[PDB]
Amino acid sequence: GLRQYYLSKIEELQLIVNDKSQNLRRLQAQRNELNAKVRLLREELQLLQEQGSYVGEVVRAMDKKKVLVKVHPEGKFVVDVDKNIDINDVTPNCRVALRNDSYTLHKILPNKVDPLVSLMMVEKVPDSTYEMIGG
Amino acid sequence: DKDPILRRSGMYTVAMAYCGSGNNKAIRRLLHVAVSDVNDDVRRAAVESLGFILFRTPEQCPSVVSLLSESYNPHVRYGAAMALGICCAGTGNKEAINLLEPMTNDPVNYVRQGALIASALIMIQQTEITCPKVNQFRQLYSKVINDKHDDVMAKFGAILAQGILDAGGHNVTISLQSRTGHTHMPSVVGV
Amino acid sequence: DDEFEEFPAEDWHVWEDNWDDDNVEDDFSNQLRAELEKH
Amino acid sequence: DKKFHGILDQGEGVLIIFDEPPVDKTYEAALETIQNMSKVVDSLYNKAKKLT
Amino acid sequence: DLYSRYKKLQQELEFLEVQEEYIKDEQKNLKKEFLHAQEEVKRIQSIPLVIGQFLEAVDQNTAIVGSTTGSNYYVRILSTIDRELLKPNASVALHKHSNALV
Amino acid sequence: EGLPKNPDLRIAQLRFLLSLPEHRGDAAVRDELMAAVRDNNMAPYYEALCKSLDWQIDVDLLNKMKKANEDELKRLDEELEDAEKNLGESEIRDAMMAKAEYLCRIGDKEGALTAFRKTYDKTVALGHRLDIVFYLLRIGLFYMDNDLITRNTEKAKSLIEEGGDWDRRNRLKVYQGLYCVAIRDFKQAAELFLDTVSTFTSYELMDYKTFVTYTVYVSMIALERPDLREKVIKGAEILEVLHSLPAVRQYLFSLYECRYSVFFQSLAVVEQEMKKDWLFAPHYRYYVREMRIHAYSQLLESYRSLTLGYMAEAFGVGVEFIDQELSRFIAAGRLHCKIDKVNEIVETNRPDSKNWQYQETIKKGDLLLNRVQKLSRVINM
Amino acid sequence: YLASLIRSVVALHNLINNKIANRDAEKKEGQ
Amino acid sequence: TAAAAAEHSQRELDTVTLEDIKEHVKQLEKAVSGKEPRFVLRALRMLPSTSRRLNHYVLYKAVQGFFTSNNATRDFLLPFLEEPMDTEADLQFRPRTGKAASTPLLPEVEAYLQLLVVIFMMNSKRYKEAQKISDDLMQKISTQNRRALDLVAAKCYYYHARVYEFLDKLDVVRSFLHARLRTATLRHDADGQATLLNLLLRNYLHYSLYDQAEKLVSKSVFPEQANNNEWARYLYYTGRIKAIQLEYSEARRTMTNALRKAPQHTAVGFKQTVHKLLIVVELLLGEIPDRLQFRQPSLKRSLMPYFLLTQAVRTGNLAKFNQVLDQFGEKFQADGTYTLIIRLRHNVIKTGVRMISLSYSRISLADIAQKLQLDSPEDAEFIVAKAIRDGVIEASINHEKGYVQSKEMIDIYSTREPQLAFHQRISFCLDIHNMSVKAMRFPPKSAEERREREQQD
Amino acid sequence: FDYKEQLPESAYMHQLLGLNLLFLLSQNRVAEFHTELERLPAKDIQTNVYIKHPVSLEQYLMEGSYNKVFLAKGNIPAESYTFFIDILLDTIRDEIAGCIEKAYEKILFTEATRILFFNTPKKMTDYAKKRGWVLGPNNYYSFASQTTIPSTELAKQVIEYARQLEMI
Repeated sequence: GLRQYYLSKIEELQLIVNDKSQNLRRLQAQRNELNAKVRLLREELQLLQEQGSYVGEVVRAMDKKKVLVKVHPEGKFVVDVDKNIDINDVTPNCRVALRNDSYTLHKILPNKVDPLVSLMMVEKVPDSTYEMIGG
Repeated sequence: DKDPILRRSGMYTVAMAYCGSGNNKAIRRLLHVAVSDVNDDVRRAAVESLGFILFRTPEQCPSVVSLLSESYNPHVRYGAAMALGICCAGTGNKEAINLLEPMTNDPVNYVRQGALIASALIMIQQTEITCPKVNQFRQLYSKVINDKHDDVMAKFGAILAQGILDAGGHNVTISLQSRTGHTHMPSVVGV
Repeated sequence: DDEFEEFPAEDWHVWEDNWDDDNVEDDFSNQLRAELEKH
Repeated sequence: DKKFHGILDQGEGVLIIFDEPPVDKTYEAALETIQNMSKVVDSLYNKAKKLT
Repeated sequence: DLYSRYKKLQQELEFLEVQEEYIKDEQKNLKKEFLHAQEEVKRIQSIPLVIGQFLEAVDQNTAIVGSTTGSNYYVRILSTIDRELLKPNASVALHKHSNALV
Repeated sequence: EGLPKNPDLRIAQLRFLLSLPEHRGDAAVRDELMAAVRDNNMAPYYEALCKSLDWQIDVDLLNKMKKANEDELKRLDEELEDAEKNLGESEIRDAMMAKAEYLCRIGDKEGALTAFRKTYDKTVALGHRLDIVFYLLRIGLFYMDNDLITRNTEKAKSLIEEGGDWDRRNRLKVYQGLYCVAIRDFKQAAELFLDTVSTFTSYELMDYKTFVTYTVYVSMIALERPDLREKVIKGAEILEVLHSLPAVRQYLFSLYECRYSVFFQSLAVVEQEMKKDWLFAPHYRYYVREMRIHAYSQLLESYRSLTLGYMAEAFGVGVEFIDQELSRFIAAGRLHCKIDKVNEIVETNRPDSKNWQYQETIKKGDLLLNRVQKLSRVINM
Repeated sequence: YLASLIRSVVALHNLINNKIANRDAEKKEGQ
Repeated sequence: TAAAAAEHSQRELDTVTLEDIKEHVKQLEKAVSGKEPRFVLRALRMLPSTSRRLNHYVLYKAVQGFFTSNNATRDFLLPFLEEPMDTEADLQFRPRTGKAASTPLLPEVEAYLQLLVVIFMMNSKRYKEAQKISDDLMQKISTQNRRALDLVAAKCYYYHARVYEFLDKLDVVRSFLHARLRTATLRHDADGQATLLNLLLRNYLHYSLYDQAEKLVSKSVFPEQANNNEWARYLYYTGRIKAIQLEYSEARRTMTNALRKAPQHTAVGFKQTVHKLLIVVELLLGEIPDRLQFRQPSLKRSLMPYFLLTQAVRTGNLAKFNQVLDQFGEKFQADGTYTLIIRLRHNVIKTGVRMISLSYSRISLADIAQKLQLDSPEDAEFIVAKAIRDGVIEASINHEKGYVQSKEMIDIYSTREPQLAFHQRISFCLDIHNMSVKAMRFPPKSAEERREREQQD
Repeated sequence: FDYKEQLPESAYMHQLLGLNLLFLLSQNRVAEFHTELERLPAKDIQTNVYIKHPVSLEQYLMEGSYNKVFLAKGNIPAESYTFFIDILLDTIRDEIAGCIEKAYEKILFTEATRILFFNTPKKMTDYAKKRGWVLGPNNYYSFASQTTIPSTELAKQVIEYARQLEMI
C-alpha cells in the first residue's frame, strides 16, 4: 500500500516538474531573447565608432589574392582580398567595400548600374510592341 | 542598508550562513539581488554567494550559472564564473568546464580573468582522461600568458589559473567539505 | 483526425447572407394583380 | 430633395423644421476600416491555411 | 529509492520557486536595461556631425552613404532609425569620425 | 465594336432560361440554343448541357460535332508545331491563342483556361495580356466562377494601371459592374455603370438598351434623390436611350416624380423581366423588396403622419395589403415610422443616424470578430 | 473597440508569421 | 485474371499497411523508452486510416509473428481471427521472424495490436467475440499502470464503449467505465479522464438520464488539457444538458464552441447534430440562425426541417408553427426535440408579440390576436400583459378601449447598452491578442572579430 | 424506469407520471419538470392524455394562457390531479396580479374580477388588501406608480481594459 502511496505522489511530482520545466524553458527563451537584444544594442554603441569602409569599383583581379580597385572619387589602389571572399567572385566592374585603414576588400556590394542600362536610361527610347504598332 | 558595501556584506553573510545548505530562501534572496540590485559589485557578490550556497549539489549550479553567464552584466558574468569555480572546485565538472569555456575570450578583462581562475579551480588536481579539457585550458593559459594582445587582468587571471592547476605540487585539491562530508570552515574562509 | 463515428451521418453566394429573402410569398406581380383585381 | 431638413404636417397644416445633427465621420471611418480589415483577414486566411 | 523520489520532491521545489520568479524579475530588469541601453546609444547622435546622402541599402544594418566631403562609404546604420525615412537620395547625418549613418 | 463573343453570354442566358421551371421546355429557347450549338460545334458543352438538363443525347449530332472539334484541334496543333519549328514567338502565340479561343468556342472550360494561362505566360504584349484577361473574365461571367472573376479583375486592374488604356479601363468597369450586379452589390454596380454609361462599347456582353436598363435599375435602387436627379434624370445619353425605351423610362420617372401605383405596375413588370434575366434572377425578390421600401420611405419622409387610407389610395393597393406590407418593413427596421391600427394612421419619426451607424458597426464588427476568432482557432491549434 | 480589433488582427498576423518561421526552421533542421 | 490481379493489389496494400504498423509500433516503443508520451499520440493520429485499411487479416499476418512472448493472447485472438491467409503467399515478412530478445511485448504495443483486432471485429460486424476480447483488454490494462499507456487506454475505452453501443447495452459498461473514470481521475491522466467522462455522458444521453448527467457535469471537472475532439464532444453533451435544463446562454456558448472545435474536414454527422440542436437553442433564446448553415452542402437536406421551423418561428404565427410541427415531427423524434420545439412554440408567441410592438404604436387586442394567430382575444390579452411584465415589451394596455399602446423607444445610443456591447467586444478582442502573444512559440537558439578590432585600433 | 424488461409495465404508470409532472409544476421546479418529462417516450408525450395535460399546462403557463390554465381545472383528466392543481391556480393568481401590476396603467373592478378569475367582490377586496391597492376611488385601481451613471462600474471596466493592455 505504501509503495502505491509513494509512486502516486512521485508521479504527481513528475507531472509537476514536467509542466514547470516546459514553463521555465519558455521563460528562459524569452529572457535569452531580451538579453541578446540588449547586448546587441550595447555592443552597437561600441562598434558604430569604427571607421566607415570605402566603396571602390574593381577594374581587374591580380594574382596572389590582390585586386585593382578604383576608390571613389579619386585613387586607384591594389588591395588584398579578405580571407572570406573567393577572389573568383570579384569579376571586374563590381562594387566592393574596402576597410578604412589598410584597404582590404571585405565585401562585394550590390553591383553598380550596368553602363548599358545607364546609357539606355539616358537615351530614353520609348518601349514599343507590335500591338502599339499599327498600319 | 544604504551602503552598497553593506549590501555586499549582506550577500556574503547569506553565503557564509547558508553555505552548503542549499536553502531555497537564501538562493531566492541572492539571485533576486544579483538580478535587480543597482550596484554591479553587489550583483557579482550575490552571484558568488549563490555559488557558495550551492556546492553540496554541484549538478544544480550549472543551470543557474549558465543563465547568469550567457548574460547581460559583465559583473554578473564574472560572478557566475566564480560561482561555478567555487561550486565545482575539486570536482572537475564537465558541465561547469563546458560553461566556462565560452566565457574565456569574453569581451571583458575581468570576466576573462574570472573565467580562467574558476576553470583552473575546477580542474584542480585533474588529468586528461578524467576531463578532456585540461590540455586545452593549459595551452590557453600558456598562450594568454605569452601573448601581448590580452589585457593585464587577463594575464593575471592566466597566471593565477596556472598556479591553481599546479597548486600544492599538483598534490592538493580544493574541497569546501571534508572527505567525511563536513563543511571545511578553513576552506570556506580561504575561498 | 477522428472521424467522429460516434454519431451517424445523413446521406449528402458571396453577398451578405440575410434572412429576408426566405419569405414564402407569391411574386409581387401576382400580389399586385390580386390587389388591383379586388380593388 | 434634401434642400432643407423639415417635415410637413398636413393635418394641422404646419411646417416643422429640424436642426438635423451632422453625420458622424468617426463611425463612417470605423465602418470602412472594418471592411478593409475584413479584407486583411481574408488575406490572412489565404496566407495561413494555405501555408499553415 | 522512493525517498530518493522525495529528493525529486525537493528538486521540484528548486525548479518551481527558485527559477520562475528569478526569470520574471530578470526579464523585468532586462526591460529596464533595454530602455537604458537605447537611451545610451542615443549618445552617438552628437551635434558636430557631417551631412551625407543615403544612396543604397546593402543589409538591414548597413548601407552606402555619400558623404558631403565628396567620397562615399559603405557603413553601418544606427538601429534606432526609422527605415521608412531612408528614401533614395535622402539627406542623412553621418558620424563625424566613424562616418556611420547616425 | 466590342471584343469577340467567344464565350457567348447569350448561350448562358438561354441555359439559365431552360433551367427555369416555367421555361424548362421552351421550344423557341431550346431551338435557338441548339442553333448556336450546331453553328459553333459546341460538342463538350452540348454533352454537359444534355447531362445537366436530363435531355436525350442526339448521338449523331454529338458525334459529328466531336469529329469536327477533333479535326480542328488536330489542325491547329499542327499549326502550333509549325510555328514552333519555323516561325517566331509572335506566330507561336497567335497559334496557341487560337487554340485557347477554339477551346472556348467549343465550351471546354478547363482546357480553355489552361490554354489561356500558357498563352499569357508566352505573351509579351500588355494589350494582348489584357485581351486574355478579358477572355478569362468573360468565361468567369459565363460559369459564375467568383474566384476566377475576382482574380482576373485584380489582374486586369494591375495590367491597366500601367499602360493607362482608358478603353480597357471602361471595358473593365462594365465587366466589374456586371459582376457587382451578379453578386448583389448594387451601389458599386450603379457607380460603375454611371461612370461608363457614355463610353459603353462592350457589346460582347449585352446591347446598349439592356445596359441602360440595368443602369437605370441599379441607379434607382442605389442612388439617393439628388444623385438620381443629377445623373439619370438629366444625363443626355440616358434620356435618349430612355426615349427609345417606352417602359423603363416610365418606371424611373414615376418613381422620381411620385406617380404612385404606376411605380407598382412598373415594378411588377420589371420584376418579371428581372426574374427572367439570368444576371438579376437570384436578386429579383431583394430588388423588389428594396424598391417597395424606397417608395414607402419616399412617400412617408415629407409628412409627420399619413393615413393608411391615403397610403393605399396613392399606391392603388388595398388598405389591408399596404398595412401588412408596411408593418412587415417596419419590423424589419427599414422604415422610420410606426402605424396606429385602432384608427389607421402612419406616424413617422426621425431616429438619428447614430443609431443606424451603431447597429451597422455592431453587425459588421460581429462578422469580422467571428472571422478573426475562426482564424485564431485555426492557427493556435 | 476598433483599435482593439485592429490590435487583435495584428497579433494574429504576428502569430502566423512566428509559426511559419518556426515550421520553416524545424523543417530545415530536419533536412 | 481479374481475381489474381485483385489479389496482387490486395497483397501490395498488405505490405504497405504492414510497414505502416511497423512504423507505428516503433514509435510506441521509442516513446516509452524516451519517456515522452505524445509520441503515442502521433502514432494514434492514424487510427482511422489504419482501421480503413485493416481488412483481409493483415493483422493476422502481423500478430502471428508479433505476439510471440504473450502466447496467452493467441488462445482468443486466433480462433476469432481465423486462418484465411493463403497457404504460402511467399512473403515471410515478420519482426525479425517475430523474435527480438524473447522480451514480453510492451503493454502499450500489446494494447495497440489488440485494439486493432477489436476494431477489425467492429468492421466485421460480429459483436460477441469482440466484446469478450475487449473485456480481456480491459483486464490487461487494469492490471497494468503506465503513463505512456494512458492514450492507448483511452482509445481502447472509446472503442469498447462503441462495441457495447452496437451491442445496444451501455448500462452494462456503466459500472466499469465509471469506476475506471474514478481511477483515471485519481491518477492524473487528462486524456483518459476526458474520454471516460465523454463516454459516460454519451451513455447518459442515450438512456435519457439528463438529470444524472447534470450531476456528473456539475461535480466533475473536465481536464483543460484535452484534445479538440474530446473538447467538442464534451461541449456538445454539456450544451444539450443545459438546453434541457433551461440554461440557454450556456447551451449557446458551449455548443458554438463545440462546433468551432470540431474538425472541419470530417465529422459530418457530429456537425449536423450540433447544427440542429444549436438552431433549436438559438431559436429558443430568440436569436435566429443565419442562412449559411442551411446553404452549406454538407448539411442542407438534414436542416430543411429546421429551416422551415426557423421560418415559422421568425414569422411568428402559431399556425405556420404548428403545421410545420405536424409535417416534420418524425424527424424531431428521430433526433428528440419535443420539449425544445414547444418551448419554441412559446418563443414564436414572443416573437409575434415583439414584431407587433415594434411595427405598431396602437393596435386593438383583436388585431393582436389575429396577427399572432391566437385563440380568443382574452388569451392574447393575457399573453401581451405577461410579455410586458417579463420585459419583452414596454407597452401599456388600455382595457377600457381594449388596445395596447407602446412606448417611445428611448434612444438606445443615449444609454449604456452600446457601452455593454462594445465592452463585450473589446474584452474578447483583448483576450484574442493576449492569447496570440502567449501562444507565439520562440524556437531555441565573434572573438576573431574582437581581436581584429583591437589590433586595427 | 429502472427495470425495463422482466416487467410488463403498469397501465397506471402514465397516469402517475403525469401526476408527478403536475406536482413538479405546482412546486415550480421547471428544470426538474422538463428533465423528467424528457424520460417519457416521444409518442407518450405526444398522445397519452396523462402526459399531454401536464406538458400542455406548462405550455400555457409559459405562454401566459391563464384562461386555458384555469380551464384545466375543469379538464382534469384524472380527478386526483385536483390537489396539485389548486396550489398552482393560487400561484397563477399571484402571477396574473403581477402582470396586472406592471401593465394596465389603470384598471377597473367589475372586469378585473374576471381578469383575476375571482367570483366574489369580498375576495377581490381581500386580495387587494393583500399587497395593497387604491381600492378604485373612481372604481379604477390606479396602481400607476411607474440617470445615475454607473460611474463606479464603468471605471472598474475601463481599469480592467488598461490592466489587460498593460500586462503585455
